Amino acid sequence: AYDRAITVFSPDGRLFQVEYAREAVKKGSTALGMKFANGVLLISDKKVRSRLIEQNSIEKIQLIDDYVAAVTSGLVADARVLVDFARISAQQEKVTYGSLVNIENLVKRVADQMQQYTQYGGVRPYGVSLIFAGIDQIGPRLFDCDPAGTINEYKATAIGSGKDAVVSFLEREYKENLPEKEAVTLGIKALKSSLEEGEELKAPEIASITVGNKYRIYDQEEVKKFL
Amino acid sequence: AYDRAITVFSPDGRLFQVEYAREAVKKGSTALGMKFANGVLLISDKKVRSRLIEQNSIEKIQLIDDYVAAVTSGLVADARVLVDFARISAQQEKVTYGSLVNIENLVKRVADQMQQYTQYGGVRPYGVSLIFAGIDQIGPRLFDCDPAGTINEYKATAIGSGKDAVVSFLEREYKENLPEKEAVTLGIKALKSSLEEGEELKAPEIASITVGNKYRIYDQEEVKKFL
Amino acid sequence: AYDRAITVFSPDGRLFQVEYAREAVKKGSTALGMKFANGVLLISDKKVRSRLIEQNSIEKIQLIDDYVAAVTSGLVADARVLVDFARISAQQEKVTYGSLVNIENLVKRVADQMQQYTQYGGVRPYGVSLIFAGIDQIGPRLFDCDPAGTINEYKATAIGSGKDAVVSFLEREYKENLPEKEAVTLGIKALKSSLEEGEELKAPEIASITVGNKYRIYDQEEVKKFL
Amino acid sequence: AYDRAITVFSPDGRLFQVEYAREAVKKGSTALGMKFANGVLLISDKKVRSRLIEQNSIEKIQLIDDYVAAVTSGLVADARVLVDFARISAQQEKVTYGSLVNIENLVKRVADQMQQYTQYGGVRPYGVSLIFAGIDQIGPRLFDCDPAGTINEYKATAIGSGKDAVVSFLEREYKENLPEKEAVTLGIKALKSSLEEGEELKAPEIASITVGNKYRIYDQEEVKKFL
Amino acid sequence: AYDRAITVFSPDGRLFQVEYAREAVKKGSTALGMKFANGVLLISDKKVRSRLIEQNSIEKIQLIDDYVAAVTSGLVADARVLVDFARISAQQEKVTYGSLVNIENLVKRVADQMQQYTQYGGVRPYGVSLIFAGIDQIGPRLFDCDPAGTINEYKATAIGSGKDAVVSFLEREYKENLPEKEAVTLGIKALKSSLEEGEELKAPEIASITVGNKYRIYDQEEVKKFL
Amino acid sequence: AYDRAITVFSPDGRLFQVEYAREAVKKGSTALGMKFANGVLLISDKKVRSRLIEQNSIEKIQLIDDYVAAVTSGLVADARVLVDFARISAQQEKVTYGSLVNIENLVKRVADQMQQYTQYGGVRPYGVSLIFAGIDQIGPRLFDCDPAGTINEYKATAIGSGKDAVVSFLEREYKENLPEKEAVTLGIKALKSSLEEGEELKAPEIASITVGNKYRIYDQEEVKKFL
Amino acid sequence: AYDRAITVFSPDGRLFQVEYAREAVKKGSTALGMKFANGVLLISDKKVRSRLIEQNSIEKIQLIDDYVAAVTSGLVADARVLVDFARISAQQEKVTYGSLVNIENLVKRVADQMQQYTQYGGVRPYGVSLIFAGIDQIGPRLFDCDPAGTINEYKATAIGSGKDAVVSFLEREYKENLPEKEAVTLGIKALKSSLEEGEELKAPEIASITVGNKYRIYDQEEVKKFL
Amino acid sequence: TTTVGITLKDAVIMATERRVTMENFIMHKNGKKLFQIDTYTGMTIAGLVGDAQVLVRYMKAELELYRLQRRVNMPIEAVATLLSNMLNQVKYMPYMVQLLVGGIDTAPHVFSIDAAGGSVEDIYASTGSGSPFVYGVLESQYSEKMTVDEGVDLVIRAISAAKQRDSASGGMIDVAVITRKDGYVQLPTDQIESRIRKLGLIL
Amino acid sequence: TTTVGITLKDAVIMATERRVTMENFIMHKNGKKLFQIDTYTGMTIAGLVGDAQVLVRYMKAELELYRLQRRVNMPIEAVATLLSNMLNQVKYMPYMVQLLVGGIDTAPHVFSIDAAGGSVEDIYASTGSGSPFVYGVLESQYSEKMTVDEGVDLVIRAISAAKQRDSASGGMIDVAVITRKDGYVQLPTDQIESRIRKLGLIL
Repeated sequence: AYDRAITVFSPDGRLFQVEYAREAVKKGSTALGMKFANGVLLISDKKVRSRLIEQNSIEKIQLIDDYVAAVTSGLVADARVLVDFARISAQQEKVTYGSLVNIENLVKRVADQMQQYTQYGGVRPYGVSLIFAGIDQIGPRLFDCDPAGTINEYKATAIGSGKDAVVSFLEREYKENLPEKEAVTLGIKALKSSLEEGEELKAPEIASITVGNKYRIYDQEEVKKFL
Repeated sequence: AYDRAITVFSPDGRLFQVEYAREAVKKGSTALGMKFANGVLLISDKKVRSRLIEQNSIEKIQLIDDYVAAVTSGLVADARVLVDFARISAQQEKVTYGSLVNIENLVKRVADQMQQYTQYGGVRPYGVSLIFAGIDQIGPRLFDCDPAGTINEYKATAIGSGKDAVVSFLEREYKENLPEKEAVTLGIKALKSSLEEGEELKAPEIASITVGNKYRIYDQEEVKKFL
Repeated sequence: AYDRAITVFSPDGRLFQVEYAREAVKKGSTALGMKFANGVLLISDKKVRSRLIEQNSIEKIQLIDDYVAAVTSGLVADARVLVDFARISAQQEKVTYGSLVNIENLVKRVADQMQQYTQYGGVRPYGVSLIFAGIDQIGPRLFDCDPAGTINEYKATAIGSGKDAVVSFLEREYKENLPEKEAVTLGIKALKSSLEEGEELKAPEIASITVGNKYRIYDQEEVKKFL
Repeated sequence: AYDRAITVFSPDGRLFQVEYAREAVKKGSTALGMKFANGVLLISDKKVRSRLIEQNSIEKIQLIDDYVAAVTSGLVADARVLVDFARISAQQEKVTYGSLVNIENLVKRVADQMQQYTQYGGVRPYGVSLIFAGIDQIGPRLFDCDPAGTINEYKATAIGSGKDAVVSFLEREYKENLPEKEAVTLGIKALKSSLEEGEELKAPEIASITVGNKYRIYDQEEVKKFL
Repeated sequence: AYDRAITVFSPDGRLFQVEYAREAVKKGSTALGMKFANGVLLISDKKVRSRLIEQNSIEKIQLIDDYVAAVTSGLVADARVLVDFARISAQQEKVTYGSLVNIENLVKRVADQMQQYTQYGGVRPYGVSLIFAGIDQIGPRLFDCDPAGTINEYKATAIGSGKDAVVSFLEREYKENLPEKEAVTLGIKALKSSLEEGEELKAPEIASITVGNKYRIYDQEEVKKFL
Repeated sequence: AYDRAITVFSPDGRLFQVEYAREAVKKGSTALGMKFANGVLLISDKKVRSRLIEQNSIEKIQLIDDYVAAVTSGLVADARVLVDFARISAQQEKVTYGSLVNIENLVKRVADQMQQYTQYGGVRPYGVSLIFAGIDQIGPRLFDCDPAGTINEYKATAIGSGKDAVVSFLEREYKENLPEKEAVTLGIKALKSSLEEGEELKAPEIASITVGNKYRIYDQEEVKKFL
Repeated sequence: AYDRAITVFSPDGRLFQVEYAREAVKKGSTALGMKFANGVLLISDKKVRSRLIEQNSIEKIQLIDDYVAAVTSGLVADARVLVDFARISAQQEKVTYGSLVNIENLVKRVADQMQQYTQYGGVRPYGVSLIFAGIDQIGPRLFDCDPAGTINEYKATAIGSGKDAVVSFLEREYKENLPEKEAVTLGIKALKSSLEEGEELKAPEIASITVGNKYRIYDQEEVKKFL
Repeated sequence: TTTVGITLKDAVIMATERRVTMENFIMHKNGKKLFQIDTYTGMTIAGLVGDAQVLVRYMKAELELYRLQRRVNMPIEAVATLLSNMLNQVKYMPYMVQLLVGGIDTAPHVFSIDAAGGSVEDIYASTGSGSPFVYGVLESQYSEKMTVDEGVDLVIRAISAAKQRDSASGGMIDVAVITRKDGYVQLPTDQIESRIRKLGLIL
Repeated sequence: TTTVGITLKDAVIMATERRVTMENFIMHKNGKKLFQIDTYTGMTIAGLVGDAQVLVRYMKAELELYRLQRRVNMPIEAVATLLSNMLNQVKYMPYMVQLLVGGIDTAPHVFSIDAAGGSVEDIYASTGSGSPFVYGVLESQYSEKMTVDEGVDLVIRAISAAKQRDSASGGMIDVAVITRKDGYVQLPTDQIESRIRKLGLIL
């Protein structure tokens, strides 16, 4: 009766459409990130199938600008378009003010975009969740966002399939000011446990940035070193 | 038959959609506020889960401007966007008239915004209720607003989950010109009783302002002092 | 079959949506007014609940301008927004012509506003009825308006819950040129009988204006004097 | 199956919505008019209820301009708004051309207005019928109009509840160039017979105009003279 | 299943709505026309009811301009509005080009108007058919048009109720270059046979035009002469 | 379940509405064309009924411009309006570029027009198919187009009722560079066989153009010569 | 229950409409492409029916500009219109920037176009998938796109009917830097195996481009050489 | 270019000459400036041709439509008024023209209309390049007690005079007289030139 | 630049020269100023090339479209009015041009059209830089009782004269005669230059 149309509050105060959307994201790949020493890092599980896929081309961690990256989970198409929006939106703040001072703001704009489809009648919501990570005027910052447009800042978090799992590991073994090398480790370990019901961690995709400079994408061998 | 679509009066004169919306807010966290000595205070129950959440970042009492704050309950996303609207709306009155003389007016604008989705066909109402508190040209003022766009000024009130409960406590033990220290106490006591079916009050979020100056957000230890 | 959608004439020539709307107003509070000596007065039953409500703040008789007031019944939200419309609409006539010469006109505009939602497809009608009272270029005037946009001028009338009742009392004991003191009495008596199935009249809200000057809102004690 | 929605021709070539609308008008009060000597007159049955209604204020015969009046039957609200449209529409022809030369044209415009809602999808038709009477450049003229936008010129006619009845009386006893006094009589007699299943004719509302001058509304006593 | 909504092709390639519309026209009065000697004539069956109708005022053959007339059948309201459209549309060609050279074009415009409602979603088609007759730069011309927007030029034809009948008579006894007097006769005879299941032909409405001059409407007696 | 609404892909990847549309065209008259010697010809079966129709006026092969013609099949109204569109569209290319260099382009525009109604929600598709033939900058060209907006260039083809039939005949006996006289013959023969289940070919409508000059419409006798 | 309307997430997080769309593409012809030596090639199975079709005119590999081509699969009409969009879109980048530097961008624009119909309510998605191939500032590039707006870059891939099949062959026997002659071979072999359940490969359509120059479409004989 | 409308008892006469020139270059000897605009009404154009012409067509069609819709003819003051509104409505990018509209409804009438939609009724009035000259003879010899025939002569005289003192006017002078009895009738060229000769006038 | 349309008995003849210049810099020796616009009608362009050309194309098409939809050719006064409407409608940002449209429907015609949509028909008229000169000779030797052949000569003469007294005009003069019998036919260059030589004219 109440779960066929997205418009519309249910008798219990819920937007079923936005819920159904959330479902789509759970079925998405698993990724996480966390603040560490003097930067923040992002790590996504790059689960590959055929030998025929062009490897790296399936980049899950995408750059918004040299100092801010984001990783997404959910309907791939929706994620892409929502990424590009943030990209140009980023550029916009740069060209008017001369500098993207607060990253929090960047996420808020993209969040509001998503929030709009939450109420404007004829249009399906964005079936995706993502997290933005980078260092701004305030310092290293970590945010996540869901199809509802809800946004929160973390010390560490995850998203996608094995969220509940990996998140609990961190919830437990997360170490405040863990230096990069150890942080990436704790992370990869956390990512493992979670999705690793299927043993093989495969080839994770990892990148990081530290206050004072631009983002660094880990090379095949470097990541394989922690793997 | 009559409870599937929000457009539309029911045979008994009710907007079912707006009702369903109200439901969503009941399932929201509990918060309250009250006028006291020569100011007004706001207090929200900051119920936390994981060790992995970034503590304070989940600020429930938000500032609109140095002299007016508001706390919300309901669909988080809806609350955020509705907050920012009030913020810029606030700025607008400042830039034209040179001063936000009457706060009542600020709430009225945001209320009307919500009232619009109450009748303009294709669009889901705002599933949220909130209260604005602050001191204006007239003095300390306290208002609350529901998804219907209904707005009222109080001497003390609450909203969210344990509204009925906490409100009754105040309804009974509310003391007119209670000096800040005692007021925050009565409040925290009232908040306790209500939601405290589950014993632990956890860490409440409290802030206050007094005529003559800007808002003051209570620090972890200060609040723990009344806790 | 014919009572689920508001668009649309029924096989018997009726706008069911507008009917359903009327229902909502019946469930509204009771209020009335009447012309008297050389002015007109308005009186509404201010039925209060909790000790926690901010008393007077729940003003049912609202001013449109120093010489014209109105009282409403139905969906509170709808009433508020429709009030403000009349307010600015009032201002508009003042600024172009220099003077709100005929009040009848003010009500007609707000009526037409309501009439529009009676036929323009995608939008729910205004679930409210109200009465405007005041003295204009023509003299003391009394009008009422329903969700259908129907408007009529009276010598005395009521609206809300106990309409049928109170109206009949007046229909019977209404005295043409009753001087203010006696008029307010007859009124309060009439209001009593009606809603007074529940004995206690509580604290009624009453205001009046007389040709030659501005509106006067009765103070707590003054009203209690007739109570 | 075919009688629930107004859009749309039925398998037999009929606009059910417009039909349902017609129903609403039948349930309207009864009124008629006819051309006579050197003018035309209008007469409506002013059936009153409560002592509490403001008598004359419930004017059924309304002026469009000093030389043209109209009387309506059907949804009161719809009638009012459609009247005002004709009024300003009248003014418009006056201001451009300098003179409302042909009244037929005035009715055509208002008719077309109604015809539009006959086909433009999302919007309920005007549930009302009315007749325009007055003397123009061509002379005394009499027109009637239904919710379908159909318009016709008569020598005499009626509308509302007792149409069929009163119309038949005239159809039979209508006298071509009957001088005013006798014409109003024949009319009132005709109006009587029809609705007078309930004996009492009550207080009819009658007005007339004659070539060479403006409209004349009959005073209480004058009408009571023929009554 | 497929006959409730007009939007939309049926599984067999038909616009049911346009069909239902056609039905409405069949139930319309009967009229016809034909080219003759050096002009063309139009004739409609003016079937009257009450003595109370204003005779001639119910003109079925309407002028578009001194050299082109048209007669219609179907929903009266729809016919009127569609007539006026052609009228102004006619004027338009006159004012730009200086002369309505080809009448065919006039009908095409009005046809396209009707064709639009054949596909543009939310709006009911024009329930009417009509025929245009007159003499243009090319000579005497005869066209007919249905609710579908289909238009064809004839040597003689009919429309309305008794189409099939009268058309067959002509189909058989139509005489190419029949001089006016004999042409009107053949016509009236043809019109008779058809609708004359009910014996009495009543008072037909007939008009004609001949190359070289303007249209001529037959007077009561003249028509009665052929009757 | 899936065949009632045109919006919308079926579970098997088909636009049912566009299919239903195709049906309408099959029930259309039969016509064909083919390239020959140094031109191309068009031929349509002009199946007539009543003696009362104005013969030639029912032209099925229509000119777009002196060097390009087209013949259509399906809902007549839809065909007409779609023809005129191509006509003005043709004119447009002429006025900007100075010359309609590629005819292929002309058809593409009209095709896109039709393709739009294939997806833009509220509007019924064009129930018609047609073929354009003529000689352009490239030479003699032959195209066909269906309600889906699909367009293809042929050496010879047909459309309407007997498509499958006539097409197969050609598919078999089509002769590449057949000189006009023989080409028209093969054609008429092919047209015959197909629709000629009913023996009589009646009076076909045929026209042709040859590189170097304008189109030539065959006269009654000339066509009767091949008949 | 959940598979009748495209708007709208299913309880499991899927856009059924977009799925149904995908179905339409599977039923499309088979085509593939792959990067090789120093260019990239495209090859489509040109499966023909009647002798009456104009052979080559049914070009499946279409040019966007001298250095970039694309081949499509799905609803033919949808494919055409989406092609032209890319064409002008291509031109646009050329005219502003002076050069189409990154082809990836061209596909992204057309992808976003498709993504829009994925959520904007009233409009059916594009039932088509296609692949763009060409050499840009970066070098030879290969992309594919589905009705969802999802886009990916390949080393080799296929689309249409026999995707799964042909793709697996490549997935297995694809040779990195295979020189053109051998690459086209491997391709044609791969295309064969797949769709070749029906033995005859018929006449494939093949074209290629190599860094340093424009695209080359293989001539009938040349392709027949590898066939 | 000169035109004139004159009122008398039960008729209204209207005449104009017909030379159209571009400064000194007289380019067209036979233009038309007198137009019947409705069964019982006529209008005289004066000013910029383009504007004048389009304005005339508008007026024509508008009048025809109104007649059909209202079943009666539009009153002279009414058509003046309409024109007034149109013109004034666009005063800041006007139809540089000067119109004279005469006709007879319940009585005879003649209105002078200026490009700013100013409209005024007189018992006679002239429009055009030669206006003053004709205003002279008229002010000198017009009498409301004249006959339609005396009228047509007067008019012919007046314009003939203007033709003498105004290089911008010329050509065959043509008249149309409108009465309720016969409606709007334009006199035959020969009869006009005959009266010219008889009167001892020229051209 | 100079063009001329001349009416006679049962034909209409139009001719123009063809030098296109930029002030004193005669940049193009062979422009085209005469265009067939419909089976039984032609037009002559004069003024700014940009505006004229676009104008010719619009007209050309507008006419062909009209023919097809109405099954009959547009009348000459109709084409002239159409044009008149277009030009006046944009008088404040006008097509700086001066058009002459000749043709034959029920009878021969020739209309003069200015940048403001002023349209007026004459028995003959000239357009362009050299207008005066031709108007001089035409005024002097034209007669409505001439034969189409006499006409073609008169015209050539008229243009050759203007070519002498007007530096803006020049080059090969070309003519086209349009009759109901044969339609719009443009005369063979040779034949034209032949008549020139015969007449003892020059260029």
